[PDB]
Formats: sequence, C-alpha cells, structure tokens
Amino acid sequence: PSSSDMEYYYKSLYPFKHIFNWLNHSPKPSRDMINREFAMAFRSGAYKRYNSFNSVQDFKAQIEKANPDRFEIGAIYNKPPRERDTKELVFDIDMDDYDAFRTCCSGAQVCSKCWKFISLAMKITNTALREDFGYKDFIWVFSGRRGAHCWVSDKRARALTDVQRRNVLDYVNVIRDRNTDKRLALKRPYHPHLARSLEQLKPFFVSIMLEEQNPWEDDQHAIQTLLPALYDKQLIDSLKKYWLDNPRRSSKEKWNDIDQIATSLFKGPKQDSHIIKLRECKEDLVLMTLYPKLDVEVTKQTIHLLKAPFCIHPATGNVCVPIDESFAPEKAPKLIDLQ
Amino acid sequence: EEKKLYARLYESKLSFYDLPPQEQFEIWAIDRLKILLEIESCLSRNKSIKEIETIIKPQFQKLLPFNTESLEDRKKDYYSHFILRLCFCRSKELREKFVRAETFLFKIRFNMLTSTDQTKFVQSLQFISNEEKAELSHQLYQTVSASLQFQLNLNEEHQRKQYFQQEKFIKLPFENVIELVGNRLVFLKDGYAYLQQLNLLSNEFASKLNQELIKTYQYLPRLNEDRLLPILNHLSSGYTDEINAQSVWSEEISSNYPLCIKNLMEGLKKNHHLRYYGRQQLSLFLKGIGLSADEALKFWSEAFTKEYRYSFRHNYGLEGNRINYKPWDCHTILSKPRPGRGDYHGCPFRDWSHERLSAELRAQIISVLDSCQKGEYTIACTKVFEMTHHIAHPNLYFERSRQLQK
DNA sequence: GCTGCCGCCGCC
RNA sequence: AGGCGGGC
Ligand code: SF4
Repeated sequence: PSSSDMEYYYKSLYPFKHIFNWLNHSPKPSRDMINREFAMAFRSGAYKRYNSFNSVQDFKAQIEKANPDRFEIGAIYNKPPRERDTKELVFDIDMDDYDAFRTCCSGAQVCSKCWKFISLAMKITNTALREDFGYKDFIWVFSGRRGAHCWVSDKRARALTDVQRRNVLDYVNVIRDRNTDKRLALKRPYHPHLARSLEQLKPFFVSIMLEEQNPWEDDQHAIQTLLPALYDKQLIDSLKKYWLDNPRRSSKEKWNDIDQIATSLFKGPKQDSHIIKLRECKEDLVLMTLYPKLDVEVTKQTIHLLKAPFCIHPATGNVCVPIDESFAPEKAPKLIDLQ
Repeated sequence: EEKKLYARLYESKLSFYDLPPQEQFEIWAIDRLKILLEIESCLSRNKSIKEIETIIKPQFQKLLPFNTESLEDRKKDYYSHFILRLCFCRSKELREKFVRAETFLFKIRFNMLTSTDQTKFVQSLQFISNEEKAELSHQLYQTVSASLQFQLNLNEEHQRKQYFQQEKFIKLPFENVIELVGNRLVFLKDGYAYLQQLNLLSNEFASKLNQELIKTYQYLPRLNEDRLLPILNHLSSGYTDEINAQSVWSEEISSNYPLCIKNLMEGLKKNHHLRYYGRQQLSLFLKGIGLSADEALKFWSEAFTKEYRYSFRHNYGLEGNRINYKPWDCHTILSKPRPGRGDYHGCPFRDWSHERLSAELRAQIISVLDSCQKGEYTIACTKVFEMTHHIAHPNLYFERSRQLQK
C-alpha cells in the first residue's frame, strides 16, 4: 500500500470505535485506554513509543495525522504514556518453525494446506486456555501474512505478572528445542495436556504430514528430519541403507518401513521395550511436526508491544482480521480490493 | 499478662509475627541478622535446601534456638524479627532482601517441624470431593505418577496406584503454585491447580511482611526522637628449539601438561580450531613453556587445517601497546565465563562430570573427587600431579613436571 | 536520537 | 569473547 492508501484506510475503513471499546473494557473512556501505551511504526523506519489516547475521536485523529504503516498495543500504566517526558495475555504463532515440514509453499509463501499447521496450533492452544486456565474471552487475529496472534482479555489474564505469564507460556510451549536434527526425547509419562494434545493431533498426522505435505519423499530430507527423531542407531543405519537402495519412497511408505525394519531388528525378551520406545519416538515426532510453535518473547512480559488487530500488512496489503474456524489467509481482504 | 500474651502468640512453634511484642535489643537483632546473612550467602552459592538446612541447624542451637519451651528463646525470636523490621524498612532494596531471607527462614523452620506441629500451625486449601477425584482420576494420576516414582521411590506401578487411591487433592487457583505449574507437577483445569501448601503459606507470609515493612517505614519518623538510631543505622549497614610447533604434540612434551591443557589440545586436534577463551588460554600457556612467536604461528596455522595472525603476535607483546601478557594462572582461568558446548577453556576439575574425570583418572580417584566436590580445583590438580609423578598455575605444573626429569 | 543486526580496522 | 569508531 502507498501512503495515500493508508490515509484512506484510517479515514474510512479502520474500526476505531470497536478497537477502543475492546481495549477500554467499558462503554465510557477509562484509564484502561488513557494510560495504555501505543507504538507507531512509520514507513521511514521511525518507531515512536509511549503514545496514548483519551477517546475514540482522539485515537482516530492522532492515527490519521501520523499515518503509520502499523501501530502496536502495549500495557495499561499507572500514568498516561504520552506524559512520559515529564495487558492482555498474548501469543504469536508464525509459519517459520514449520518450514522444515511443508512442501506446498517455500520461503514466505502460505496457502490453505500449510495454514493447517496454524489452525492446529490455535486448536491446541485454545484447548489449554479454555480447559486448563479457564479463560473465556480470547480472540485470534491474522498477522497479515503467515501467522496468527491470540489476545486473551479475561480480567485474570490481563492482571498476570511476568512470572505468571512465563509459567503460562512454559505450560503451553512443549517444543522448547526447535531443532529438527535431534530427537525431542520428551519426559515420560506425558503430562495430561501433552497426552490430550497428542490425541487431538494424531488424526491429522497422516493426512497433513504423510500425504498432503509428504516432506520425507525426498530421501535427503528424510535423513535430515525423519531419521533424527528415532532413538536407535542400528535402526537409523538400516533405514538409511534401505532408502538408499530404494529411493523416493513416499512419507507413508517410509513411516511403515520404520516399523517393519524395527520388528526385523528387535527380537527376543527385550522387543517390548524397543516397541514402546519406537512408539514414543513416533509420538514425539507427531508433536514436533504439528504441535504449536509459539514465539516465546511476546508472551513473557506485560510491557511487550504487539501489532493491533485490523492493521495493514505493509508487504501483502492484507488486513490483520479476526480468525474464525473457516479462516484461510486467502480470505483476508486486501486494502486495494476494499478501496 | 506478658507470659499469657506470649503463650497465646506462640501456641504454635512458628508465627506470622502479626502482633507487636509487648543489650538484648542489639544482641537479639545481631543474632537473627547472622542467620539471615548465612541464608543469603548459601542462596547466592546455589546450595540445595537440604545443604542449607544442614549448615543452619547448628547456628539455630547457638544463636536462635527454635523448638524450645523457653519463654526467653521465643521472646528472642519475636523481638529480633521486629527489631530487624525497624532496620530494613528504610529502602526498597533492604525490604526485598529482608522479605526474601525471612521467608526462606520461615520455609526451613516449617520443614523442621513435626507433621502434627505443622497441622496445628496451619489450623491456628479446599480438599476436593471423592466424586471430583473419581471424575479427574486418570488426569490426576498421570500428572502425579512421575512425582510418586522420583520423590517417594515407588518403582512398582501397583504401589503407586495404591498410594494414589489414599492420596487427597487440594484445589487452588493456579497463580498460587506457578513454580509447580512450570514443572508440570500439578494438574490444571478451568484456572485451578490440583495439588505445595508450604509455598502458599510462604507467599502469604512474604506479602504480609512486605506490607508491614511499608507501614513500619511510615511510622519510623516518630521513632527518630529516641538510643535506637545508632544501632538501627549500624545493623542496616552491617548488610553492606626443543619446544617447537611439532614437539608440543608429542608424548614426551605433552605428558607434562595439566588436564586443562590436555583438554585444549584435544579440542584443537578434534575441531581444527579453538574459540576465543580456549585460544587465549592455550596460546599464553605455550608462550610460558617457551614456544617462540614464529613457532607459535606455525603451530596455529598447521592446527587450523586477516583474522588471526595479529592476535597471536599480540599475545607475544609484538603489537599495539606491546604488553608481554602473562600466562593465566588457575585463578584467572577459573574467572573466565564457564565453558559451554564447543568450548575447551576452563578447568576440567570444575567443568567435567565426576564420571568423565574418573574415566580420565583411571582410593586416589575418590581423594581427587572429594577435592573437586569442595571446590578445591587446584588441590585436586595438585593431587593428580603428585599421584601421576600446591600448584595453582598450569605453567608451574608443566615446569615442575619437567624439573622431575632434569 | 536510540535500538538491533551484518561487514571492516586495529586495542585490550 | 568484550569495548570504541565508520558505513549500509
Ligand atoms: S587446576 Fe589449574 S592447571 Fe590444573 S587443570 Fe585446573 S586450570 Fe589447569
């Protein structure tokens, strides 16, 4: 979008009244808005922190006058941020940490196929927020390209200290090590959240990972991201040899070869321990491929700024819209189409 | 009346210090302060709760007897706490330090009570119904199973299931058990944690104590008319070439190296490089043994099978300010940032596991490991020197080893 | 202006 | 590895 397209957008399209009423938590202007930090990011690369707004009219007039490429929502303070010279619990999920498991898109592309990674990430995070934390008032918002932001607005979530935010994050952030060249070796038995998450993700693993993405049909990619999830060197070396002798087996065939070769290798009274351990490695790999991969920094501190809902994405022209169960990135309206 | 007040205030061997008490002033404050400083000293050294308990137990018997029926020891505990409130209320940093040390003191004392005395103190945290336990039974058991195995040594699944059937659960807001939530040691449903009672009591104690210190500070200006100011000020302040590029790889020379240098040479041979601290530790050691500047440049160029030449000459005082940098002693080596994965600098007696050290060393090993456990790395290294043939410099270890053959 | 990253230059 | 300066 041009600078004039952004002027038009803030003049005529941006839902200032609804965003104000959301952040103010009341129909009447309050300190939840007057003392709230906004940061403005400009086309010049300039970044202006500690703005704050007293009414829907003041918020609109200052954003129209400033014409930022985006603005970001911060904490409610004890004093007005704009007088400095004298927060919703948030989660961010991007596609980047799933790039090693998708074939339908490359680099910064997205489609409805790889969007299923973000859809599952939202489903699993929503299950924890609702069932384990008892949160009721949260919304997902498209990041304008290939991710989604959660905003948890429950009074209890807004009042969390940085220690409590870190504990909520450390509960939901199961996949701490994002490296695909190594086995996760997750703690056994699984925590109830992780066991529930596995059962929710299992039905999607065949259709997404083995069939639609099929990332391990490529034998080099299978060596780099499928084999390192296994626990046993003799099994890894046997599979590597078998796939060198039988190239370009599908992800679904390679998934079955793991069980066939393991059954041929592990015989006698110890076989049941190897079968349990192989199942655990396959379960850890279902989680490695499909479990939520949160950006950890934005959640930890009450002071972290995050892009406002309905901002325009400067490279795609997409509006950062709220997400429903039907949402895919191609449904996000572009500013040029809205004009 | 004073005895009856103290009998009522101390029905339990533990107190939240809720009511004000109705040479002793200074001694009792100093004696509590010594215990709190020893707690803070042990916390700053990352000691385990059990090690801290073992160190403080003899100090309690000497300075501040706990668990006595003596009215005077109970008085000493109260009055010392309230006297330290007057000392530490003055700044935010002093309040935070005092609340932390005093809350940890409360934790230790609670753990040293009998289960009967703990229950009486709690009486002076809602349990779930048997129906709510039956509904959640699978999820509660999955969460607690690992804790029953590792904390209660219940290795058999049948014994864990039998214990879990008798075990009661407490339902609380998860915000009160954030430390157990982070470790997945408690089950979570609808914003509640299913349990940790000591952490709840400690947080309530810390919160109440911090509020009372703020109130104490607001009234302190009225006390500035009194004998006490010098003591309060003082107590608040009391808290404040034969050796050449080829020969250095040979057994004849390398048999004289201490373990750090052997570790650095192994990392260099394996990785064909050393990161900054390791390059400096090894470069300066080799200079100290007599490796010339020209031979050192050959050594490094050959080992790394614009960016480096100058730094190696600079170590020899040949560049810039021309400082002939002294080789590092053990104190200096130990002071550097701890080595991480891919680093070979530091001291193996501190940095390696006992398993790795034992394999390298293979009664003598136990003696070396005992020194390591105590943090006496140079003593462990001296023992290895003596057993393989006080040193606190790798170059002295090498020189002494050479002197034994000359 | 500051912040952060990348490259270069020695020093310490 | 740390600090300072310059450029994008
Ligand atoms: S005690 Fe000193 S000489 Fe011995 S291995 Fe450690 S750092 Fe090296």
